[PDB]
Amino acid sequence: DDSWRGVSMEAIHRNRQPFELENLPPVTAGNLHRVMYQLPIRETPPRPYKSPGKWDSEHVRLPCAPESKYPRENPDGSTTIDFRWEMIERALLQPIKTCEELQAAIISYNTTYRDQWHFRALHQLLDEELDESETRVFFEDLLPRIIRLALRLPDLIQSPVPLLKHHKNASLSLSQQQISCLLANAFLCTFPRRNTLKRKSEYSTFPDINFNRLYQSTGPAVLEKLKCIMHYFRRVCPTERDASNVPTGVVTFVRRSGLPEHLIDWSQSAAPLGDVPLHVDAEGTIEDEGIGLLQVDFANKYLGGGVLGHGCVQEEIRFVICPELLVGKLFTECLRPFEALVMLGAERYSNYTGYAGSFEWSGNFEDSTPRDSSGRRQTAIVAIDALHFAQSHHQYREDLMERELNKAYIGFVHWMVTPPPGVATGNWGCGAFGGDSYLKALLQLMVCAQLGRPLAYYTFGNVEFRDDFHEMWLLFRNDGTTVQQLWSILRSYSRLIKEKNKASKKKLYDFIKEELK
Ligand SMILES: [Cl-]
Ligand SMILES: [Cl-]
Repeated sequence: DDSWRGVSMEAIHRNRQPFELENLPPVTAGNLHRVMYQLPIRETPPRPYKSPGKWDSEHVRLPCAPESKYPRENPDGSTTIDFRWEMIERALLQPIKTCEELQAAIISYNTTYRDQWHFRALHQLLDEELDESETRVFFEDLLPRIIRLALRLPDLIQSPVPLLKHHKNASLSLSQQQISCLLANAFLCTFPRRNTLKRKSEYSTFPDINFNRLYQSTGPAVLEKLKCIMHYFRRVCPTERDASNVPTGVVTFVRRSGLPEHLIDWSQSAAPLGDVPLHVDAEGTIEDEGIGLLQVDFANKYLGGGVLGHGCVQEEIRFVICPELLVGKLFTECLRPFEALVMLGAERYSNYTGYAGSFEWSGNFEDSTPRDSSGRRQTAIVAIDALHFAQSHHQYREDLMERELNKAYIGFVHWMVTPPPGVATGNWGCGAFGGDSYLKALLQLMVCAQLGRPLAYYTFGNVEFRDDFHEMWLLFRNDGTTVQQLWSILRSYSRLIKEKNKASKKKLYDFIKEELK
């Protein structure tokens, strides 16, 4: 009569309370860890760290930077070159009473995009979705708050914000407050040099950050993501009265970049697959039931995927109910094959129903997840990007099974002295992305086996698959099957499929009871 099979949740936690095992070391400022606030944290919210600003190829181009210049065409037809931040202030402190004036204000410092940008999702939310009185509240209450917060960027960010590039193991930690400010800037499309669509541009290996592409999109899932974002700002912006609602803590972003040294040779892993404490659940979610665990983000190589766009599946949804993740887009270069991004601290602000086109904001969430010693909520998320397959069969290539093993490997490494909590994951890169649920569950088990991590796997309503995966773990447990041995069998399946879901699991049966004599 239970939703789950395999080992129990208490067991995934080693019969120790959730949150006793940590997923990241404490924040310390170092050569490889930049921290945007003063350590140790005395006052809350954390006090900003002060150092000389940077306008260069190694750091975020901040909208408030004195180096940021902009041409303005004037009434009289002439050019004035001015400081773009000063133009931004002037635009955003004019009164703004309608959606057309908001767009015109934003365009006034983005004039290149005058006839390319149209904020149709914002027009749809404010002119068609909301009643006259909720729209008046957006322009009299919320938008003024977002502007005031955006304009405090030079007060809240007083040190350079580094980019987390390719092939560099590095961490960045910011206050939730600092992130709210950066995001208010993105909402108002203020980030310089991050708008061009030209193919071989400065930041073309970085995700989008200005919210314009969200505003350009259509359909109800998009309006619902806007509602999540509106709500985030209502939660985290100071009210006219007081700033007591402003979030108190910290978020840490860690780029994991594996060296060739770190690559596992999978045909040498002597790790027994059945020794993995496996908990497979057909109800529940990673974000709810996976507390204390390393929760997986079924990521795009560009962090956040199409969250600022039409995207509304597992990654995008997590980035709008926990919007502080969005700031990763500002500074995180796209993930190479042996890289991952760990995100610890992101507060949840919203509840939701549905998935893809049915996705809806369904109310306020008051996150009471306890904070670590560093002031981070103990919500640890790893972004690992699966491959997409137009052709299902391609994924059975040995090279692309190994690519996925190694992607999940770099995501799931621990590299701490204390022992690792379990991973909370599910159907990674499956459904419409082409991944085989059955294969991807095994790859994830192989990785967890090898690293000595429990695995809580969520099948999101699929009892059938819960059982086939549980059953295969039992078969490995009392056959004492090993990683290198399942790898061997999996390589066999590679060469069989090159001649031509439920079939991957039938052939292991076969290549496994042939051993049983
Ligand atoms: Cl001006
Ligand atoms: Cl610009």
